This record gives sequence, C-alpha cells and structure tokens, in this order.
Amino acid sequence: KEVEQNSGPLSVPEGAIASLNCTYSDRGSQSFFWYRQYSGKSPELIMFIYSNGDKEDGRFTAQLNKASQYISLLIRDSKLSDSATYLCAVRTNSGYALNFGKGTSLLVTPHIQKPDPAVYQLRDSKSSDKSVCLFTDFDSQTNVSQSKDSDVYITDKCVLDMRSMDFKSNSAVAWSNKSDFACANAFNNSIIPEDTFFPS
Amino acid sequence: GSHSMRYFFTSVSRPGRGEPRFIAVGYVDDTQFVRFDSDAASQRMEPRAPWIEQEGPEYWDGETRKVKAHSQTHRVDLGTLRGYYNQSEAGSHTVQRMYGCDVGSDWRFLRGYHQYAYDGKDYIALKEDLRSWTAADMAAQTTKHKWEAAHVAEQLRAYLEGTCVEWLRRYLENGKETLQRTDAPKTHMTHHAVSDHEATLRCWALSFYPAEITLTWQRDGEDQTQDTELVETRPAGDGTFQKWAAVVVPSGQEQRYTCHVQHEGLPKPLTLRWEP
Amino acid sequence: AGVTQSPTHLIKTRGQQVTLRCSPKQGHDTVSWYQQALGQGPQFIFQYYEEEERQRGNFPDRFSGHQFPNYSSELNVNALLLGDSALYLCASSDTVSYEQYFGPGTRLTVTEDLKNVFPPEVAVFEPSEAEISHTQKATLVCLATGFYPDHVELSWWVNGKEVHSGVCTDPQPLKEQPALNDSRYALSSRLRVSATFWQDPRNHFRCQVQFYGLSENDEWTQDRAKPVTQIVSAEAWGR
Amino acid sequence: IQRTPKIQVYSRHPAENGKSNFLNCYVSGFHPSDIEVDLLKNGERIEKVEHSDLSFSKDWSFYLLYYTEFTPTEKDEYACRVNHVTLSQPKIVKWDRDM
Amino acid sequence: SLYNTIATL
Repeated sequence: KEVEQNSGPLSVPEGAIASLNCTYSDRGSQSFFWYRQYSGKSPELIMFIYSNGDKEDGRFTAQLNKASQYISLLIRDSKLSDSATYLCAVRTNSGYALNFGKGTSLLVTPHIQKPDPAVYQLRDSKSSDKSVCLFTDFDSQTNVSQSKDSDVYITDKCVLDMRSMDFKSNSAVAWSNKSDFACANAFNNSIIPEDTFFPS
Repeated sequence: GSHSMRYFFTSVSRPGRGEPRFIAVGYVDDTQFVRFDSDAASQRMEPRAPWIEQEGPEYWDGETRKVKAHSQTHRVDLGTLRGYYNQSEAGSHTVQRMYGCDVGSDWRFLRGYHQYAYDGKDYIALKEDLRSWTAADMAAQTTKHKWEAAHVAEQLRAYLEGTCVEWLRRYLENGKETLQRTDAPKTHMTHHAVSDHEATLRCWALSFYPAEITLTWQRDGEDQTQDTELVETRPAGDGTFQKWAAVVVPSGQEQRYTCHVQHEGLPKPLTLRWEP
Repeated sequence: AGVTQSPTHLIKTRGQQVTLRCSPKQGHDTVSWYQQALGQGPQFIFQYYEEEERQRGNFPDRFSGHQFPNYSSELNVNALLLGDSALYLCASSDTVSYEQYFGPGTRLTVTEDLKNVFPPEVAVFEPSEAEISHTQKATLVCLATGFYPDHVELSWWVNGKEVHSGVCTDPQPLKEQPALNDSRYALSSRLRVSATFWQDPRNHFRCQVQFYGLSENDEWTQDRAKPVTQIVSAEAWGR
Repeated sequence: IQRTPKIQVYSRHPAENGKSNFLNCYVSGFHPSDIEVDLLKNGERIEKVEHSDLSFSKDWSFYLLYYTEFTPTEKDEYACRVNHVTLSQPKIVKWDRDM
Repeated sequence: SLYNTIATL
C-alpha cells in the first residue's frame, strides 16, 4: 500500500498535544490532505497542504517534508470531541485520485479528579434472563480487557460527560447468560485497581 | 549548462464546427519529446523521442488523461472569455498556455513560469517567485481574485519547483545520449558579387546542437550590427540547427572582414575569413 | 447545498445488483467514487467529469458509472460479492482548487441469504441500589443484542424527549460469533443521572434502537417476522 | 492582434544536384495561428508535404516547419508559398543553395 | 511530465 499510517489507537490526555504521522513512497506525490472521520460518519476535510513546511490553522498544525516523505498533523489543546479517526490522503501528479491511509484512531482521555472504582450488579426491569455488571468510576489509565470466555461479552471503555455538574466517568459493561458468571469474576482478565468497590 | 522542460498548449475555436482544435507539445531544451493533437486519430500523448518510448503504460495513461484535462479546460475558458469580452460566436478566438522549469548546470531549480494568453496578448501570468499573478486587464483581475481563493498558484508552484524539476532531471539521465550531447557547427563562407564594385559575404553555421549560437561579422575588429543581415536560427529537421549571417562589402576590402562563431560545443570561438 | 447521497443504508443478497446515487455540492462538477471497508482507507473506484470516466482505480468491469448533464452521478455494481460490503463514499470537486469533499455515504451490506438479517432485542437494566447510596448517581444501561447487520442508531429518551447529556454508547459493536462473516452483533449504552432524578417516580426512561433492515421490495419466506426497518425500545421506571 | 509571417526555404543537409535530401520551409513570427503553407516543385504544389507540431515563442508568436524528401536538379525550381490574414498578397520564396 | 490540476478561468 502507497500511503502508510499506524491504526493506533493513540491515547492522548485532554489538554495535551496529539500527534499523527503518515509516510508515503511515490515521489510524484504533490498534494496532501488530512480528513477526520467520526464513528459511523463521513470523512471531513480538515486540512490541505500543498507546500513543504508547516501550516498552522487554529489548534491544528500540519507539517509536510517531501525529502523524507512524511506529513504530520499536531492537534494542540486536545478536546474530547477530537476523538475520531484521522485519515491522510495524497494526490500524485500522475492523476486525480486521492490515495488514503488506513486511518489512525485517536482517543482523548479525560482526567478523573476523584476516581472511585466500583463494579455494580444490575437486574433487568422485566425478567432475570440476563444480568449485567457495570465497572465504573475508574481513572482513564485503566485498560479494560476483552473476555477469555466465548459466552461472556465485555464492552470497551467509554466516557460520558454529565455536563450540568460537569462530571466525566469511564465505564465498561460485562454480561452473560451463563449459570456460573457473577460480578466478582467478570473483569478478571483486566488489571483492576484492587481497592475497587463490590456490593450485593 | 542549463536545461529546461517547457510545455506549450494552443486551443483555437472553430465556430464552423463543435470542438476547438487543440495542440500540445513538450520540449526538453530545444528537443521536442511529446505531442498531442485533437485532430490526430490516437487521442493519446504520443512519444517524439527515443528516450521517452522507454516509459511504461502507467506513464502514458497519466499523460493522456492530464492532456485531456488541459484540452477540456481550454474548451471552457474559450467560452468564459468570449463572455467576459461580450464577443459573438461567429469569431475564431485563441488561447495559449506555456509553463515549465529551468535548472542550473548543478541540476537544481533555477526558475519556473506559467503564462496564459487570449488572442495573442497576455491575459494572466505567474510573477517571477510564484506567489502572485500579473493581470493584464479587468477581466483577468476577476480571474486573479478567483484563483487566489482557490490556491491555484500554490498548487502550481509545488509542481514547478519540485515535480516538474524531478521529471526534467529524470529525462536528462534517460536521454543522456541526445540531450547532453553538444554538436559543434560545421562552417563555411560564400562570396557572391552583387553589383559591379560590391560583394555579399555570407557565413554559415550548420548541424549544431543546442540552438544557442552567436554569429557576428567584424570589420577590422569592429562588430558590424546595423550592417549585418542575420536570419533566425532554424531547425535542420534531424534534431540540429542552422543559421547564417551576411554582410555586403566593397570589393577588394574582403580581407578586412571576419565572421565570429560562438557555441557551447566549440572549445574556443571559430573565426572564418574569405579565402578562395 | 452540500454533497448528497442515497440510499443511506442497504441490504442486498449476493449476486444481485445495486445502484447508488450521488449529487455534488452546488458549484462542483466532478465526482469521484470510493469504497471504504470497515477500519480501512477509502479506495478510489473512479472519477467522472463532463459525463466521462476520467480515471479508474483497481476495480473490475462489474463496477460501472454514469454522470448525467446536471453533474450528478450513479454507481452501479453487479454480481455483488460479500466482499463488496462497505461505506460507498461519493466526493465532489470543482476544477479550480480540485479539493475533494465527501458526502454521507451509502452503507451496503451484502449477505448470502436474507435469513441472516435479524433485528435487535433491547433491554434496560436499572441502576444498582449500591451505586445510588455510594455515589448519589444512577447509571441505567441499555443492551441491544442479536442484530445483523451493524446498521443501527441507539438513543435514550427521558419523559418523551431525546437526551444527549449523560449518555455514552460503545463506538463499535461486539460480534457474538467472531469467526463468522455474518455473525450477529451486540452494543451497549449508558445513561447516567443524579440519584435524586432517578428516584423521582414520575421520570421515565426509554432506550431506543433504530434498526435498518429489509425494504418492501424484499421477499420473505421464514416464519419469524420480516426483519424490516423498525425501532425496538425498552424502558424502566424509577423508585 | 495580428503579426506577419517570416519564411525561410532551405535543405536539411548541404545540397548536391542529383543527391537525396529534405526540403524545409520554416515559417515563424505569425499570429493568429491560421496558415496556408505550400512547398512547390516547378510552380505546382508538392503532395507529400509533412509538418512539425504547432508551437510558439515567448512573445506568443507561432512557428511551423514544413518538409519533404527531394532530389534537387540544376534545372528544377523548388520554392515555398505562404498566405496569412496579415497579407494582402500571398508570398512566394524561391529555394536558393546560398539563401 | 504534464501538470494535473490545471485550473479553469
């Protein structure tokens, strides 16, 4: 493949400089673009660069270096809404097609002021034909693991902003239909904080 | 010394027709290497040198699609201009475009250029850096503002410094046997009596490459210039060039006159005299 | 005024044909088509200008295009393979800057057989009474499961109004049978509110999943309900 | 704007009566592009006349080369004829070994 | 080699 970039995810703390690269091989390469794509949406052009050097645009700086054949993009002052996949594309002088990278996924991590790691158990409103475990209020530096068990489903981490008392939280959910699953065992392939709260 | 890659494009509207005639040629120095003609059956960029035939079908497909884009771009421009000048459909009008690279003896970028003409007068052109445009008139001034918003110049500049140069550097290597050759002029002089006390001395330079050449007459060392007929340097047809310079002198004073030939090929300048 | 495309989603069976539409942005006249496989870069299919295929990528005969005299475009694919499942992006440009701008896409899922299509079952789990006493906050989770394909929009509604504060939804679904191409999918979301706001027994919570499924066109011979485009929701009441 | 042609008729390599060569008519300096150019072999037009691809100079004015295989004889008069919008009268230029 | 993104007036 022509244009190469790493899949990531890159993890960046909120407020801090994100940094993406992209290298290409064809020396015919003449014009360069960064597109941003949110989950389940189209790519949107966030920057074009045509000349060697830097180009700053608000929080975004792109850096092209044709001799070494890279284009970087730096996002200063990373916001949560910057979490997205960043694709880079080159157009060579031989034609009109854009040639794209895989995309690098960027997760911007929020800082939790008072972490309070806890695994809660939740019943279903109607039957008891599943039940669920909610690992929540852990700090952003905890990696949650997928399950070793074929019939136990564990979601990735995900961050909510209770905007009105401006509070952010990490959570992941685990569930099974199995006789012999419960919230004590659910996040055991994850490295849990270990003063984590476990109530009945 | 220096070398250049220069592309030339001509579109002429045919009101008694649909489509404009369109012609593109590519030179390296004084040597043409490609052409496209709308009226040639082909509908592709054709090679016109041995060292370009070397390129694969990837290359040719690209040059064909880009030349087609130029053709189509001139098509719409002919229309747009006709409208900017409130000119009827009955007239035949012309656009011309010239662009390319120069490099130094050290094959590094020296200079670039891109210029556009309408009916043989400058319309709009890149300045000597490649950041702004010279607009001839008020029509061109709207074209300028429009191209400024779209970063037309920046994209052009990236090609002229850069990829145009990289390609020139490549053609000079692959065609080294022809493009980096010099061929010194073969020379002679002819003496033909005009009238009864007066004779024409004509001094010839033939079979030289490149086309750059100086041909001067001197009288006792003083350089005739008002008194010399000098013809434009002309193609032989075999990838070499020709010039001559003539002067009319009083008969018996022929010994006082000498022709001076300066050319990249010659180690020291030649000096021809009228010798039987 | 922006680039438009349709349809936004599609399910086609293998070997059928499809025909996607794209209208460029007002003021643009060239359209390029691209295929985006999941977790991957858009691949150039071809570009159309002045009603002609100006340039083509690495896509075979069975992908044909058309551009009409208004500058809009059609991408027809026939002999669909499962491999053609992708986000089909259309991009427009002028001939001045040549900047390419993408539309929303058409999400094509090609299955071998339409009995692989399943809507979601949806469930809401009510916050733990431990969480409420320990943090003064209450997290409901929602769980949409057993659906195929991954064309869904999950939303939370409180007292009949859609909410965004306090929500987060897995940006990607989980596969239930990870080895299968036609595996079914699951997805969770959370809504988090103050314990006091949940403890109020007037307040009512609905988790909603929009599923994109079969059209009216499509033939259906199974006993189970035709898994058409539909919304499946689940709810909870406070205490 | 109109500018008037410049004509030069000459052989490719030095001429020799009764030896194989090419006869060139080189026309330059002109605008607009539209041009009639004929090589002649005794006043009547030569059939097999080829030409260069149209191009132009930094001043915008066009140039073409018209050429043909030929074999000069002492007797036979070769020449070039050129017509253009800038001229009331078509211009003939005889080929001469020492132009 | 010829330029790709030649602009209209």
